[PDB]
Amino acid sequence: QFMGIFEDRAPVPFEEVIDKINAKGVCRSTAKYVRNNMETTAFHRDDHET
Amino acid sequence: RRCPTRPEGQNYTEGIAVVFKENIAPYKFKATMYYKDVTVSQVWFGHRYS
Repeated sequence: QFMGIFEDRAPVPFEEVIDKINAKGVCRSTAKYVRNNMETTAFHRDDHET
Repeated sequence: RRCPTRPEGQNYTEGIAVVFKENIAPYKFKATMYYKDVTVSQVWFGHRYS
């Protein structure tokens, strides 16, 4: 049973839009952003950055 | 031949008028909202990230 599903929309930083998405066509598997005055990081599948 | 003359002519009643249309604008007033944002955040502190 789901006891909770926190869904959020994080921005993609400038250094990822240009260096990753626009340059290589890829996106990082980690979302590092600022939410509620706090540095929050999320790892996809709780795995390493890819 | 006995042909008719000019018609009688319209009798006009000079006056003043105010023309009302159906009211469609909503009734507007000033209200005040008192509330409290209660934000409870659950943070998991990893080795190097939160």
